Formats: sequence, structure tokens, C-alpha cells
Amino acid sequence: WHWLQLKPGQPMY
Amino acid sequence: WHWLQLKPGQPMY
Amino acid sequence: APSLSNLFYDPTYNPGQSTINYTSIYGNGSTITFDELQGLVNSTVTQAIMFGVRCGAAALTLIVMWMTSRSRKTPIFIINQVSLFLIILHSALYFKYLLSNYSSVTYALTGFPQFISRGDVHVYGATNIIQVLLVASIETSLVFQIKVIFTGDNFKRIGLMLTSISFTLGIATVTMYFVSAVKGMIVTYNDVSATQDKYFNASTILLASSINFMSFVLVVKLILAIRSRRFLGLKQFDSFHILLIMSCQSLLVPSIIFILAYSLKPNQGTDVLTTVATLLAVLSLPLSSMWATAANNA
Amino acid sequence: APSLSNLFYDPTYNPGQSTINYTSIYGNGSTITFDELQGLVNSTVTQAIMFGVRCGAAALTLIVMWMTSRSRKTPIFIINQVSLFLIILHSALYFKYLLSNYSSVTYALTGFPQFISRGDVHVYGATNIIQVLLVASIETSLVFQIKVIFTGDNFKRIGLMLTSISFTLGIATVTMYFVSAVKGMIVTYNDVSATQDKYFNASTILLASSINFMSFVLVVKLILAIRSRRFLGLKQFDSFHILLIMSCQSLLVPSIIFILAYSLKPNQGTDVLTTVATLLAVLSLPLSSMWATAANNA
Ligand SMILES: CC(C)CCC[C@@H](C)[C@H]1CC[C@H]2[C@@H]3CC=C4C[C@@H](OC(=O)CCC(=O)O)CC[C@]4(C)[C@H]3CC[C@]12C
Ligand SMILES: CC(C)CCC[C@@H](C)[C@H]1CC[C@H]2[C@@H]3CC=C4C[C@@H](OC(=O)CCC(=O)O)CC[C@]4(C)[C@H]3CC[C@]12C
Ligand SMILES: CC(C)CCC[C@@H](C)[C@H]1CC[C@H]2[C@@H]3CC=C4C[C@@H](OC(=O)CCC(=O)O)CC[C@]4(C)[C@H]3CC[C@]12C
Ligand SMILES: CC(C)CCC[C@@H](C)[C@H]1CC[C@H]2[C@@H]3CC=C4C[C@@H](OC(=O)CCC(=O)O)CC[C@]4(C)[C@H]3CC[C@]12C
Ligand SMILES: CC(C)CCC[C@@H](C)[C@H]1CC[C@H]2[C@@H]3CC=C4C[C@@H](OC(=O)CCC(=O)O)CC[C@]4(C)[C@H]3CC[C@]12C
Ligand SMILES: CC(C)CCC[C@@H](C)[C@H]1CC[C@H]2[C@@H]3CC=C4C[C@@H](OC(=O)CCC(=O)O)CC[C@]4(C)[C@H]3CC[C@]12C
Ligand SMILES: CC(C)CCC[C@@H](C)[C@H]1CC[C@H]2[C@@H]3CC=C4C[C@@H](OC(=O)CCC(=O)O)CC[C@]4(C)[C@H]3CC[C@]12C
Ligand SMILES: CC(C)CCC[C@@H](C)[C@H]1CC[C@H]2[C@@H]3CC=C4C[C@@H](OC(=O)CCC(=O)O)CC[C@]4(C)[C@H]3CC[C@]12C
Ligand SMILES: CC(C)CCC[C@@H](C)[C@H]1CC[C@H]2[C@@H]3CC=C4C[C@@H](OC(=O)CCC(=O)O)CC[C@]4(C)[C@H]3CC[C@]12C
Ligand SMILES: CC(C)CCC[C@@H](C)[C@H]1CC[C@H]2[C@@H]3CC=C4C[C@@H](OC(=O)CCC(=O)O)CC[C@]4(C)[C@H]3CC[C@]12C
Ligand SMILES: CC(C)CCC[C@@H](C)[C@H]1CC[C@H]2[C@@H]3CC=C4C[C@@H](OC(=O)CCC(=O)O)CC[C@]4(C)[C@H]3CC[C@]12C
Ligand SMILES: CC(C)CCC[C@@H](C)[C@H]1CC[C@H]2[C@@H]3CC=C4C[C@@H](OC(=O)CCC(=O)O)CC[C@]4(C)[C@H]3CC[C@]12C
Ligand SMILES: *[C@@H]1O[C@H](CO)[C@@H](O)[C@H](O)[C@H]1NC(C)=O
Ligand SMILES: *[C@@H]1O[C@H](CO)[C@@H](O)[C@H](O)[C@H]1NC(C)=O
Ligand SMILES: *[C@@H]1O[C@H](CO)[C@@H](O)[C@H](O)[C@H]1NC(C)=O
Ligand SMILES: *[C@@H]1O[C@H](CO)[C@@H](O)[C@H](O)[C@H]1NC(C)=O
Repeated sequence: WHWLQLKPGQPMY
Repeated sequence: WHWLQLKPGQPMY
Repeated sequence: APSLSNLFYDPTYNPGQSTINYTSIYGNGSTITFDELQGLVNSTVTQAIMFGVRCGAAALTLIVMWMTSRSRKTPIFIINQVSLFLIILHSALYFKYLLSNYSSVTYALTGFPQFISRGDVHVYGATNIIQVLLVASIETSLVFQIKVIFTGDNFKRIGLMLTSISFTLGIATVTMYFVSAVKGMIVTYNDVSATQDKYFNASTILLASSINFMSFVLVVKLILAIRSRRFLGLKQFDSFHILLIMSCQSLLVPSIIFILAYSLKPNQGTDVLTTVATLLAVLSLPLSSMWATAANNA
Repeated sequence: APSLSNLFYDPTYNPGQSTINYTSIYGNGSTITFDELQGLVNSTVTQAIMFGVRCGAAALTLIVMWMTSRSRKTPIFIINQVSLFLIILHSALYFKYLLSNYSSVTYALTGFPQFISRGDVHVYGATNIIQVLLVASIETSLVFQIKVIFTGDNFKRIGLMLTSISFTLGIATVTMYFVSAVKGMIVTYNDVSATQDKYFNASTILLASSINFMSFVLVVKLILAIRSRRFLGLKQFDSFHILLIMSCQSLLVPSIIFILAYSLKPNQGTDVLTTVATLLAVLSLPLSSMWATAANNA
């Protein structure tokens, strides 16, 4: 189990 | 204009 | 083709442990293997696959919902259209993001801020605003699905309570998405090589808990409303059965997809399954309307 | 983070002209730039995007077509189901191909046949067989759409002629797809680093010309069948109008997409737009049935 990670500029899922 | 190219093992489009 | 190396004939050599040499800001060698690179590309391709599924499903649901929805000018129809158009537009901007200079392996391997064009920053911001509007439209639909369904129930005390809680959750998630958006925008505009995902996780769990709350209310209510119809009358196949089926689907599949998105291995590009969960939570209602009309017509 | 290199501070350096060093069968250096690599990854992502659109649109069209198609046990319904299930299964196998070891940049840069697993060859063959069955189902539908629509016309001479030509084209495309499939299978099974696309181009143009022929027939006929209804009666908004609209869409959009797929720049991954053209040629008929029922019911 993990927190969702955003790449350094990934827009919102 | 060009012929469609299949990579060396691309399955059929 | 000067000459095939010896390793073309060796049947034991695997390309996956071989090393790529390239230049990066941190150093000069910065060796990386083809399997980290193929992990990156597979994550990008997996995100593209799910967003293609979103775009095609939402576009064809929008098209079908026009062709058949006889009840035009209803607020729930207009909201469902706004939400499907926002899903399509969000998927379109994301489809530019996956083919831009922020999802490229050029930036994911070489953290060079010179490669970044300010138009990509504007695309990032537009995508975040469109996501905020999408969550706003979804919660508008839900507050409009609980407000309307709670009209006519003699036990209006608890109906008003349920509307209130749902509307509180809707405002909380919309405000948290907007706070996350602006806290990501100021950092991205200031420094292109940083992110603020702290509030993201909170806003997505807020949206998932809202959807879970809705599926609870609709299933509880419809259960007492087919138990009252089973003690007097019978409940095995009426349109009643179609709403109950779609509300049990909304109860079980998006929660399963949310836990699947939070449980699987990280960095594999599977983290955007929360968008398939929101896609199905959206598509439960128009498909419910289609089945309801196509079982009422006969 | 030992120390940021000088090129982090230079605002003129672009990563796109920088060179990747890696090992390959042909040589030892084999330099390649990040922009050829990002072209490869963007082509893979573009193929994934269109196949995600195909999978989502076909799956939701299959689901909706059940929920609403009251005329079950019709041959055209069963064919439309077989075709939507084959589109979904083809998209699924392709979604494995894009995440396999033949679409990986590991093989597209280092032509190592050792990386190839024989299961991927079997997946390739299964995808080719499923494509052959898909073309067979599409042409079965079309020969079943011209056979049925030509029943009842007083001018049955030309109707039988049209059925015959269409059925000849259907058999020719199915046989050419099967010949292309087997001629690709023997080469892939023999040598994993070769392809036989010579018959591909011919079979796709045969399918496009079949679809073009169908849209001609259905539009010509429906034009004379609304001109006979305009000299006596009027033709501005009846279900007649819905079939004519979908047949003009089938006339104009898949041909435009076929020429767009044959005209745009090569090696950009846009060559799979022919599958969006076939997707829309498939989705014209179930959506036509939905609109026809939802304009006949009132
Ligand atoms: C049931 C529906 C409403 C979806 C919510 C499911 C929850 C049970 C999930 C969502 C987020 C999950 C958490 C996300 C991150 C982590 C990683 C990890 O976190 C830690 O405490 C250590 C690492 C860190 O400090 O982040 C251990 C599990 C945990 C807390 C997860 C536990 C299970 C949680 C609370
Ligand atoms: C209208 C519907 C039924 C779609 C068919 C459109 C045609 C007008 C397209 C399909 C294939 C095309 C051809 C595909 C390949 C080429 C590339 C090129 O071929 C050459 O003669 C030189 C290169 C080579 O030898 O292949 C010049 C255009 C041409 C013949 C294209 C001309 C236009 C064609 C016939
Ligand atoms: C409401 C329904 C009926 C619309 C159905 C069609 C749309 C979903 C299509 C039509 C135009 C398409 C767009 C046309 C062009 C592009 C640009 C494309 O990116 C690029 O061309 C590269 C950009 C870069 O270099 O970064 C990304 C997909 C996108 C937004 C497409 C997404 C899908 C769109 C919106
Ligand atoms: C609501 C549904 C029906 C979709 C509607 C389509 C729009 C969402 C698409 C169609 C064309 C797209 C545009 C096509 C090209 C560009 C240029 C592009 O310029 C850049 O900054 C990148 C340039 C580059 O690639 O080098 C920015 C996005 C934008 C405005 C796109 C934004 C999204 C647009 C308006
Ligand atoms: C469904 C109905 C009956 C309401 C249930 C109670 C809610 C008000 C609870 C249930 C889950 C809770 C959420 C579970 C987890 C989080 C994440 C938490 O932030 C983090 O953990 C992110 C940072 C990190 O830990 O890495 C902020 C509160 C929040 C949104 C919680 C807010 C309050 C929520 C929505
Ligand atoms: C009710 C109708 C309208 C829709 C039904 C759709 C379901 C059949 C879908 C929705 C979510 C899907 C799931 C979403 C994600 C995954 C994870 C996917 O990948 C893994 O489990 C990873 C395995 C690994 O680690 O290698 C396998 C399929 C599965 C369970 C999917 C199976 C099919 C599901 C249940
Ligand atoms: C019409 C729609 C609404 C029906 C529902 C379809 C989805 C539930 C499907 C369509 C695409 C599927 C995904 C396609 C590919 C993958 C990647 C797969 O993992 C890998 O391939 C990674 C392998 C590696 O680590 O190299 C895990 C399942 C997943 C996310 C699938 C999960 C289920 C998805 C989201
Ligand atoms: C209701 C159904 C008939 C239509 C709507 C849902 C389907 C489109 C979904 C449900 C299950 C999904 C599948 C579940 C798991 C996988 C395995 C997955 O495998 C990998 O990605 C492996 C990659 C690797 O091994 O490297 C590829 C997608 C696929 C076939 C999914 C494709 C999309 C599927 C068929
Ligand atoms: C018609 C719609 C509803 C989709 C039906 C699902 C099937 C298309 C999927 C479900 C699980 C898939 C299988 C899951 C795993 C594998 C193992 C896989 O093994 C390999 O050769 C690759 C191993 C590796 O990744 O290293 C080959 C494909 C196969 C049989 C897949 C083929 C496609 C299957 C049968
Ligand atoms: C639409 C109705 C009225 C019928 C029209 C006549 C058809 C029988 C013609 C029109 C286009 C023709 C096709 C145009 C181009 C080709 C490609 C040709 O092969 C190649 O050019 C591939 C190799 C190469 O040139 O690189 C084989 C014949 C074929 C399928 C032709 C077969 C005969 C077709 C289908
Ligand atoms: C049933 C209805 C809703 C279908 C609507 C489909 C159209 C809106 C789509 C189908 C194919 C699309 C086209 C497919 C590919 C491209 C190429 C794309 O990129 C380029 O032109 C490349 C430029 C470059 O070389 O840099 C621009 C959009 C365009 C014309 C797309 C515009 C929108 C189109 C016509
Ligand atoms: C089924 C209906 C309801 C929707 C139909 C939507 C399609 C017409 C869209 C969806 C995905 C789109 C494609 C997404 C991405 C691209 C890549 C784009 O080129 C680039 O991104 C720049 C060049 C490069 O990246 O190499 C050109 C348009 C194209 C093929 C788009 C053409 C229009 C497509 C096929
Ligand atoms: C890549 O870099 C390492 C360390 O600098 C070096 O030992 C290796 O020889 C390089 N790879 C090739 C193919 O030259
Ligand atoms: C990086 O390695 C190459 C190989 O010798 C060398 O020419 C170059 O000077 C190195 N870059 C720096 C900043 O030292
Ligand atoms: C990479 O290949 C080039 C050949 O163009 C060579 O000059 C260089 O020394 C190699 N290593 C690096 C880090 O560039
Ligand atoms: C490839 O380049 C490296 C760098 O010196 C060298 O060690 C290696 O021997 C070379 N491979 C062959 C087959 O010469």
C-alpha cells in the first residue's frame, strides 16, 4: 500500500 | 503519402 | 551493418541488465538500465491506455445519451453533459501531457528545466482547473441526485440530514481540489522541477468517500424500498431492479478500483485507476437512465 | 546529488541534440538522440491512446446495445455482438503487445532476438487470427445488411448484383487478411526479426474499399428513397433522416480517416488511424439501431 505519487509536474488524475 | 509500415513483429492494426 | 557483435550469437545475454550512458544535470555517466527505462515507458503507456478508455467511453456515452434521452432540460441531464464534456476535455489535455515534454523520458531521465516550455506549464494549469470543474460537476450531480430522490419521502428529517452531509462532503472535496490545484500551481510556476502532492491524496480520498457515501444511501434506501415491496407485492425484475443493480455496481466496483489503485506496486503507472473509478461512478447514472427508460417504455 | 553540472545553469543547451550511448548487436557505441527515442515512445503512446479509445467505445457500445436492443435473436444483433467482442479482445491483446517485449524500446533500439519470449510470438499469432475473425464478422454484417435491405425492392436485378459484388469483396478481403496473416506467421516463427507487410496494405485498402462501397450503396438508395418521398410526401425529420445521417457519416468520416492515416508523417504512430476508421464503420450500425428505435418508439 502506498500514497499516490505525482511526477514533478503531473496534472491531476 | 506512404505505405503503412509494420514494425518487425507488430500485430495487425 | 558493419559486423554483428559476438553477443548476437550468445543465447544467455539479456538486454535488461545492460547499461545506458547519457548526460544529466547531476553527473556525467549516470548509468541506467533498459528495464528502468521500459518501466517508465510502460507507465506512460498504461496511463495513456486508461485515459484513452476514459475518452472513448465518455464520448460515446455523451453521444448515446443525446440520441436517446427524451427528457431534455432536466438539471441532471445538463449536469451529466457538463461532466461528460469535462471528462473528454480533461482526457484531451492529458493526452497532450503524455505527448509533451513533461512526460517525456528526456525530462524523466535528465532533469533539465531548459527543455520546459511555458506553454506546457499553462497546459498543466488548464488541466488542473478542468479537474476542479469536473469534481464540481460530479458533486453537483450527486447533491442533485440526493436532493431530488429525498423529495417525497415521509421521513424527510433523515432525508434533509443526508442531503446536508453529502453537500458538506461535496464542498469539502471541491475546496480541497482547488487548494491542491493552487498549491501545485504556485510551486510549478515558481520551480518547474517540484510538485505539491500532499493535498492530492486527501482530495482523492474525499471524493472516494463521497462516492462511497452515495452508494450507501442509494442502496440502503432502495433496499428498504424493495423490502416494503416484497412484504406487499414482489421485487424480482421491475425497473426497481435496474436502479438497484446500478447502485450495487456503483457500491462495489469503484471502491474495488480505488483500493486496487492504492494497493498495487508503485511507479508502474497503475495509479491513475482512480480515474477509472470516477469514470464508472459518472457512467452509472446515464446508463441507469438509459436502462430505466428502456424498461419503462415497454 | 554530488554536484549540479554547469549545463544546468546554461539557458541555451537543449537535451534533444544530446546523445545516448548503449550497446547493440550492430556495433558498440551506436549513438542515438533523445528525440528519436521520444519519437519511438510517442508513437507507442499514440497507438495506446487510439486502442484505448477503441476498447472503451466498443465495450460501452456493447453494454448499451444489450440494455436497449429489444430485438434479440436477430442475425444483425448477434453479428454486432461478435464484432464488438472481437474488437474488445483485439484491443486487449494489442494492449498486451504495447506492454510486451516487441514494442519495448529495448528491442526497437537493440535488435537482440534473445530478449524475445515465444509466448510473445503466440500473442502475435493470436492477435492476427482475432483480426481475421474481426474482418470476417464485419463483412458478415455488411453482406447481411445489403442482403436484408435489398429484400423488398422491385428492382431486384440490381439488388442481387449489389449483394454479389459486396460478397465478392468480403471474401476477397477475408482471404487477403488470412493470406497476410499466414505469410507473417511463417516469417515470425522462422525469424523473429522480420516482417511481411506486403499483403497488409492490400488487405486494408480492400476493407476500406468495401466500406466505401457500402456507404455508396446505402446513401444512393436512401437518396432515391427520400426523393421518391419528397415528390410525394416530405423528407426532413423522420427516422428516414436518422439512417441517412448515419450513412452519410459512414460515407465521409472513415474515408477521411483512411486518407489521413495514409497521408500524415510516417513513424509517428498515427498509422493505426485505420482502426479508428474501422471502429466508426462498425459503430455506425448499432448507434443507427439505437436512434432508429428511439425515434420509432415515440
Ligand atoms: C475504503 C475506501 C474509502 C478507500 C480507502 C482505503 C483505505 C483503507 C486506504 C486509503 C489510503 C491508504 C493508506 C495510504 C498509504 C499508506 C502507506 C503506509 O503509510 C504509513 O503509515 C507509512 C508510510 C508513510 O509514512 O506514508 C502504510 C499504509 C497506508 C497508511 C495506507 C493504509 C490504507 C489506506 C488508509
Ligand atoms: C479513397 C479511399 C478508397 C482510400 C484510398 C486512397 C488512395 C488514393 C491512396 C491509398 C494508398 C496510396 C498510395 C500509397 C503509397 C504511395 C507512396 C508513393 O509511392 C510511390 O510510388 C513511391 C514510393 C514507393 O515505391 O512505394 C506515392 C503515393 C502512393 C502511391 C499512394 C497514392 C495514394 C493511395 C493510392
Ligand atoms: C465530444 C466528442 C464528439 C469529441 C470526439 C473527438 C475528440 C475526443 C477529439 C477531436 C480532436 C482531438 C484532439 C486533436 C489533437 C490533439 C493534440 C495531441 O497532441 C499533439 O498533437 C502533440 C502536442 C505536443 O507536441 O505536446 C493530443 C490529443 C489531442 C488534444 C486530441 C484529443 C482528442 C480530440 C479532442
Ligand atoms: C471538449 C472536447 C470536444 C474536446 C475539444 C478539443 C480541444 C480540447 C482541443 C482541440 C485542439 C487543441 C489545441 C491544439 C494545439 C494547442 C497548442 C499547444 O501549444 C503548446 O503550448 C505546445 C506546442 C508544441 O507542441 O510545441 C497548446 C495546447 C493547444 C492550444 C490545444 C488545446 C486543446 C484543444 C483546444
Ligand atoms: C462516508 C461518510 C460516512 C463519512 C465518513 C467520515 C469522513 C469524514 C472521513 C472518512 C475518510 C476520511 C479521510 C481519510 C484520509 C485522509 C487523508 C489525510 O491526509 C493524508 O493522509 C495525506 C498526507 C499523508 O498522510 O501522506 C487528510 C484527511 C483525509 C482526507 C480524511 C478526511 C475525513 C474522511 C473523509
Ligand atoms: C458492470 C460493468 C458495466 C463493468 C464491469 C467492469 C469490471 C469487470 C472491471 C472494472 C475494474 C476492473 C479491474 C481493474 C484492475 C485490475 C487489475 C489488473 O492488474 C492486476 O491485477 C495486476 C497484476 C500484476 O501485479 O501483475 C487485473 C484486472 C483488474 C482486477 C480489473 C478486472 C476487471 C474489472 C473488475
Ligand atoms: C469501458 C470501460 C469503462 C471498462 C473498464 C476497463 C478498465 C477497467 C480496463 C481498461 C484498461 C485496463 C488496464 C490496461 C493495462 C494495465 C496495465 C497492467 O500492468 C502492466 O501491464 C504492467 C507490467 C509491467 O510492470 O511491466 C495492470 C492492469 C492495467 C492497469 C489495466 C487495468 C484495467 C483497465 C483499466
Ligand atoms: C465488460 C467487458 C466485456 C468489457 C469492458 C472491460 C474490459 C475492456 C476489460 C476487463 C478486463 C480487462 C483486462 C484485464 C487484464 C489485462 C492484462 C494486461 O496484461 C498486461 O498488461 C501484461 C503486461 C506484461 O506482462 O508485460 C493487459 C490488459 C488486460 C488484457 C485487460 C484489458 C481490458 C479488459 C478486457
Ligand atoms: C474478450 C474480453 C472480455 C477480454 C478477455 C480476457 C483475455 C483477452 C485475457 C485475460 C487474461 C489474459 C492472459 C493473461 C496472461 C497471459 C500470459 C502471457 O505470458 C507471456 O507469454 C508473457 C509473460 C511475461 O509477461 O513475461 C501470455 C498472454 C496471456 C495468456 C494473456 C492472454 C489474454 C488473456 C487470456
Ligand atoms: C468500390 C467498388 C466500386 C470497387 C472498385 C474497384 C476495386 C476492385 C479496386 C479499387 C481499389 C483497388 C485496390 C487498390 C490498391 C491495391 C493495393 C495493391 O498492392 C499494393 O499496392 C501493395 C504493395 C505496394 O505497392 O507496395 C493490391 C491491389 C489493391 C488491394 C487494389 C485491389 C482492387 C481495388 C479494391
Ligand atoms: C463521429 C465523429 C464525432 C467523429 C469525429 C472525428 C474527427 C473529429 C477526428 C477523426 C480523425 C482526426 C484527425 C486525426 C489526426 C490529425 C493530425 C493532427 O496532427 C497533425 O496534423 C500533425 C502536425 C505536424 O506534423 O506537426 C491534427 C489533428 C488531426 C487532423 C485530427 C483532427 C480531428 C479528426 C478529423
Ligand atoms: C470514437 C470517438 C467518439 C472519438 C474519436 C477520437 C479520435 C479521433 C482521437 C483520439 C486519440 C487521438 C490521437 C491522439 C494523439 C495523436 C498524436 C498527434 O501527434 C502528436 O502528438 C505529435 C507528433 C508526435 O508526438 O510524434 C497527432 C494526432 C493524434 C494521432 C490524435 C488523432 C485523433 C485521435 C485518434
Ligand atoms: C558507460 O559508462 C561507464 C562508466 O563511465 C563505462 O565503464 C562504460 O564503458 C560505458 N559504456 C560503453 C558501452 O562504453
Ligand atoms: C564527461 O566525460 C567525457 C569523456 O571523457 C569528458 O570528455 C567530459 O569532459 C566529461 N564532462 C565533464 C564536465 O567533465
Ligand atoms: C559516447 O559516444 C560518443 C561517440 O560519439 C563518445 O564521444 C563518448 O566518449 C561516449 N561517452 C559519453 C559520456 O558521451
Ligand atoms: C566496447 O567499448 C568498450 C570501451 O572501451 C570496450 O571496453 C569494449 O571492449 C568494446 N567492445 C568490443 C567488442 O570491442
